[PDB]
Amino acid sequence: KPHRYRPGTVALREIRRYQKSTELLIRKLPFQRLVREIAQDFKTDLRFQSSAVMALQEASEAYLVALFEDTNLCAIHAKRVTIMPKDIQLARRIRGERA
Amino acid sequence: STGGKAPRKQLATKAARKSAPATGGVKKPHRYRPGTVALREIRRYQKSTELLIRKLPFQRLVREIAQDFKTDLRFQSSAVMALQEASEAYLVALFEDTNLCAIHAKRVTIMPKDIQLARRIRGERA
Amino acid sequence: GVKKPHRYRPGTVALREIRRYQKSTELLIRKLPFQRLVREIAQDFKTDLRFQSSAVMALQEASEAYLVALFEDTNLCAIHAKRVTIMPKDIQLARRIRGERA
Amino acid sequence: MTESLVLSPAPAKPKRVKASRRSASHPTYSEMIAAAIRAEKSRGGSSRQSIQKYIKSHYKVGHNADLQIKLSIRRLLAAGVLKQTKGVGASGSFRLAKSDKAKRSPGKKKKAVRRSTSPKKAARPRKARSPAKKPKATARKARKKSRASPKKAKKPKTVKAKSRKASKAKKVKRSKPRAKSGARKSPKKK
Amino acid sequence: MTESLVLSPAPAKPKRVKASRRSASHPTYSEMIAAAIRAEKSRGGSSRQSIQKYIKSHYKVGHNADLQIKLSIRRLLAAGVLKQTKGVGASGSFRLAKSDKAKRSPGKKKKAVRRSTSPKKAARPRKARSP
Repeated sequence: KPHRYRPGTVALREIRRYQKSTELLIRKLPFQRLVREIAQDFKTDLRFQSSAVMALQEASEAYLVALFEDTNLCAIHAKRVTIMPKDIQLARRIRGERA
Repeated sequence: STGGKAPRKQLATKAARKSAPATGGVKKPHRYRPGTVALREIRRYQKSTELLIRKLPFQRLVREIAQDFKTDLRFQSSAVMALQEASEAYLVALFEDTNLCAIHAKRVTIMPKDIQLARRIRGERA
Repeated sequence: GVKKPHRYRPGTVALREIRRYQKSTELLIRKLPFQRLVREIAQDFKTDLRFQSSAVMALQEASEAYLVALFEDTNLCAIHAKRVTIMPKDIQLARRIRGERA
Repeated sequence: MTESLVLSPAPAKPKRVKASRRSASHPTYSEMIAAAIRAEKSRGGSSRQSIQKYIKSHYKVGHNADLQIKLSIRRLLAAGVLKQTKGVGASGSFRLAKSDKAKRSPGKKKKAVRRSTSPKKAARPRKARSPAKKPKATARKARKKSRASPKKAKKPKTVKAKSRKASKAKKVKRSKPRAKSGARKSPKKK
Repeated sequence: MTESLVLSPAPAKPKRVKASRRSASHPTYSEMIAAAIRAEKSRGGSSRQSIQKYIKSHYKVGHNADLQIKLSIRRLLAAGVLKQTKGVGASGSFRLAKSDKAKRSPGKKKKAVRRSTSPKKAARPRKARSP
C-alpha cells in the first residue's frame, strides 16, 4: 500500500517550494507560439526577440500570481478553501480589470 | 380577542395595524419592512443630484487635519467642496465593491470583513 | 478511570495560598517579562535608554508593593459593600479616596 | 466522588425509586414536583412547605428528601424547566415551566373585572334555595373571546345551529324544565 | 384584526372542545406545543410533522395555521422561552424553554425504546406455530 497524503496537504509543501522560486511556470515555447499567433490577429509577419517574449511571460506570471493571492483573500471570505469563477470575477471587478 | 391580559392576545381593535405602536396584537407582517423603505432611498438617491454629507463639519474635518500639518492655512470654498465630492464618491465607489463582496459570501449586508478585502485588492492597504 | 479527585470547594485553597504568600518574600512577576515592559515604557518617551538588573528589581519591588497595599485597601471597600469580591468599582473607589486620580 | 459518598450511603437511594403508588395519579419520581405544581392552583406558585405538603400524601416523609428536593431543583434548573417568583411575599414560590410565557411587566390594573362577575353568580342563587346551577350564565364564548352582547349572542345561535342533531336538541327542553320545577321549591311562587 | 377580524373562524372551528370542564384544548397559541413537547418520546424534540400529529385532533382552528405556528415559534424564541437543538437528520429539534443547550459536553444523544413491535414480534412465532 502506498504511503499517500491527505488531499490538500501536498499543496502546503508545494507552496513553500513555489513561493521560493525565481522562474516562470509556463513553458516558453507554447507561450512564444501563443504570443505570435495572437499578434498575427492584429499585425501579420512579425518578428520577436527571446528577451521580449520572456518579458511578456514575466509580466503575465506576476499578473496571474498576484491575482491568485487576491483571489485567495476572496476564497476565505466565502468560507471555503477552493477559489472559483465567482472569486475571480469579484477580484477582477475590484482590481479594475472588468472594464 | 381572546384577551387574557397578555399582549399578542390582547385587543388590537383599540390599537391599529396602520402604524399604532400601542401594545396589542401582532402587527401586519410587511410593516413597511426595511427592505421596502431602503429600496425607496436607493431609487431616490441614485436618481437625485445633491451633496449627501454636511458641508461645514466636513470643512471642519479638513481644518482639523490641516492644522496639524500646517499651523496656519488658508482655504477656499471651491477647494473644500472639490475635496468633498471626491471624498463622497470614494465611499460611494467603495460601497459598490463592498456590496459585491457581500454577495460573494452569500450575504446581503456589508461588514468589516468586506472592507479589508476590497481595500487590499485595490492596493490601498498592505 | 482515574480515581475521582478530592476537589476542594471553591475558595478553600485561598486560605492555604494566604499562608504561603503572607510568608513569601519572593517576586511574583518574572524578571525577563518585566524587564521588557519597563524598557518599552521608557523607550516610549525617550529612546536609547540602558538598564541595570538592580534598577529593574527596584522598579518591580515598588510596583508590586504599591499593588499589594492596594489590594488590602480595596478589600476594606468590599466588606463595606457586604461582599468579598474585588471589582473595578472597588478598585476605582479605593484609589479615589487615597488620591492618585487627581 | 469518594467511596464514602458513592457506595457507603448509596443503597438507600436506588432502593427507593418509582414507587409513589399511594398517589395513583402520576407516581413517577420526576413527576411528583410537577403534580404538586399543577395542584397548587396559584399564580405565584408553591413554596417549600406547600410543595412538601402537596407531595406528601404517603410514601414521602423526608429522611433525605429535604436535601434531595434541593438536588432535584438544581437538576431541574440545569434542565431549565422551572419558572418562579421572587420577593418576600412568596418565600421562594416555584412553578414548573408550563408555557405560562414571560413577558413585559407594565400594565397591571388593580382589578379583574371579567372575573369579578363570577362571585355574584356564585352568591345570588346560593343565597337563594335554588343551588348554583351549571355554568350557563355565560357560555364557553366568555373565554373563547371577549366581546359585547351582539357578538356574544350571535355565536350561541351558531353553536346550536351547527349541531343539527334533533335528538340532541330534544335535551334542551328536558334538562331545562328541571329549573322550572325547582323554581316552585326555592321561591314559593314564580 | 389579527385577533378580532382575521380569526373569524377561531370562534367557529374549535367551537366545541376548546372549552369543556371535563377536558379542554389549549387556548389560542399560548400553550399548544407545550404538552406536545412534554409528553414526548423523541430524543430530538419535534420535527414539524410530530407537531402536526400532536396538535391535530377532532377539531382545530386549522386555517392557515402553518403561518401562525412558525410566527409563534419565532416570537417565543425572540422572547427567550424556546430553545432548540442542532442537527441535520432530525428534521429540526423543537423543544420548550428547557435550558438543556447551555452547558453540556458533546457525547451524542440517542434514546429510542418502545415495546410496541416487540409484543407483535413475539406473537408472530407462536402464531406461525402453536399459539
